[PDB]
Amino acid sequence: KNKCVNFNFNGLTGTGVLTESNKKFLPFQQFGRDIADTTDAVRDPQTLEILDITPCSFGGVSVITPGTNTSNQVAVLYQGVNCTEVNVFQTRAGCLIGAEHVNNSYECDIPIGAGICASYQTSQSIIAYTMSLGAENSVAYSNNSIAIPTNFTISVTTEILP
Amino acid sequence: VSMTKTSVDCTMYICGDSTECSNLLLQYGSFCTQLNRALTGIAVEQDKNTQEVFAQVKQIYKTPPIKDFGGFNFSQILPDPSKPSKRSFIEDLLFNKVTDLICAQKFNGLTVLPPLLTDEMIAQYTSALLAGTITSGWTFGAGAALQIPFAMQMAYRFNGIGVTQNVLYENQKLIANQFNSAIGKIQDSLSSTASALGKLQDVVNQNAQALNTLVKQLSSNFGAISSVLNDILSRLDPPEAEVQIDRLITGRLQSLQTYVTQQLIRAAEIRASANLAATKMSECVLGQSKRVDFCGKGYHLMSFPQSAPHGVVFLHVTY
Amino acid sequence: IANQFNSAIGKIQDSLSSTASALGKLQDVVNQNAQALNTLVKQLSSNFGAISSVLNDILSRLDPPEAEVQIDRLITGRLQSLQTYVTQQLIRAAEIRASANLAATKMSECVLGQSKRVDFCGKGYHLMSFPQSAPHGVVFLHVTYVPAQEKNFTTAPAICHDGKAHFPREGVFVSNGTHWFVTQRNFYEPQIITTDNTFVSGNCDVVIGIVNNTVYDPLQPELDS
Repeated sequence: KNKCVNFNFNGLTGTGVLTESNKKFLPFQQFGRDIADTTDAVRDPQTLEILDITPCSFGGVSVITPGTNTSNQVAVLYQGVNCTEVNVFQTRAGCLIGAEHVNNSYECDIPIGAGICASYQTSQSIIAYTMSLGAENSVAYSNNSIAIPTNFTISVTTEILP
Repeated sequence: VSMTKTSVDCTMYICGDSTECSNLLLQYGSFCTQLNRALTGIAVEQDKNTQEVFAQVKQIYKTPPIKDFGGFNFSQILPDPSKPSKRSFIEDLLFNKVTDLICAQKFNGLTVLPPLLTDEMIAQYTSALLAGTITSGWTFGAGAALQIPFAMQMAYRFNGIGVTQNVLYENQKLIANQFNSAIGKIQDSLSSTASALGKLQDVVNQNAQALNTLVKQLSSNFGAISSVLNDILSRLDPPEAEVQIDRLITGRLQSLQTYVTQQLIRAAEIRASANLAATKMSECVLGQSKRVDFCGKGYHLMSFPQSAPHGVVFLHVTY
Repeated sequence: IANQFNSAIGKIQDSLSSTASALGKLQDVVNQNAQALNTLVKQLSSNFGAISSVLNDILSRLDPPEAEVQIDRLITGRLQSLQTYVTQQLIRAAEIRASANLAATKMSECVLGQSKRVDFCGKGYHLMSFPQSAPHGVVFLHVTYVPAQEKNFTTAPAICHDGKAHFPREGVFVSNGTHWFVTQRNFYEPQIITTDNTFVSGNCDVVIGIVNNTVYDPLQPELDS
């Protein structure tokens, strides 16, 4: 129990994590099924019990690295799964190994998820930080107050379309 | 605005936990490798729609501690710091009125990627844009923020619609009752009537029917004796199983490509509305447009953006 | 305006010359077609479940009735490959036609005429746009008017002189703390408050925050002279 195994129960072969289930299946009920008609739970022919089948192999593998001319440092990101195999940190996207966590917020460089972005900075290494939404500008407001521009500048914007 | 991000794995989906079955997939070439990039491109486009719409500026504008609106009550659309998650009173009803299901499909090999932009940061976008329009008027997006009295901001907005500003200063007292009462009707209509948000609900249900149906294809035999890979592998010989596996993969490929083809088509329809949402932000919300019935019936004056799950809601003030 | 503008072109030239990624939107078009074509070509090397991917090899080995079985697998698979390519190209055709229509719209509003739309021709108040040819696309140089420096002044909704509230005909009322001036919103150009710069509406008991001052009547000194 509590481990990914290859199990053959009552002739049903499959791989999955075996855990004790709180569901109570009727006596005539052997194996359960979910909405997708995959086995939901199993019952041992010897000692009658209901075991929840949790499939194995969850989460992806992503590489967070700067340009080649920058450095060869890499930060492994496991998306959709916590830290299992294994600078070991966890996020809402999943386990991120190889990147330091900086509380200070900066401008997003390499996007990760859940508002977290990575960059290569200062003895330099990949760091993770919360995406900064920009500097706070508080405009003073009063009934008698107004701001008249005293100067102007001519700007040229470059826009491209295919 | 944004569509639910779903990343499907053609390696696990086509052949579940099967080495021999997966071997036949290599004979098809990039079909699996190609479908992975098609879905990845849709996930990337989902993030670009929120950046080109939600946040039109690089700075954050917050309201001053002492708020004098000249007789108008913005508390409904203003963010409430008392709540754990900062949002406007109107955004609260949108989150509840807009609705495990993913656990079943998540184990089948379909992974839902989280959005790069959280709903919390999205709420702060409408707070900055809505706060800049009140204090900075329409000049916060065209350059340096101009501090202008809100009482004098609507004076010119009437000049653009062909009404002298003299009517605002005199009738501004009666406009407080008509404007405030109009905002209250919106909060009661969304809470009592849940059919106004059906526009966004149809987008979520559109992907739900596509995900559930794609998972139900595994139960179909697709011409094979059985729809289970372990059953055919443990019964028919390797050469005979390949004949049945061919109908399983061929049937699943047609079902997988049909899903990817629909996502690309649905993604195009979402991008069409994304440009409109980005256009209404600058013309309706950010600025003022003389165009008629784009911002809603009547002469347009000001627009207040509001965040909504997998979308955006606009509050337009018309004359 | 000649120094700022001419200096801007120099910045565009340096930016375009130094930064080669500004055109990446166009390079993505070439890359997408290259990947789509390369893929479509490499699918021919796949056997699609057949014994061999070469047709002559199947015909030169299997018997006439047996060769048809293997050739059917190749055709059936190669046909699906075109269905994927054609389908993908039709999708990209909808993406390029959308951008092309947008380019035609900008040329009309931004280039040919002057557009008052917000942030359609680029940030700031749109002056004009000069198109430029680029591979498989077009480049738009948008000249705009962006205010630079700002200063805070005292304002009032109206002026009270004869008992009837006076409103600005154009601009806004501003003061440095001594005298009230009328000026444009885009720039600060002191102008005396006059009957020609304001009009009479309502009274002084309605406008909230109205201030008292003397409205200069050009006709008074003309009658004195």
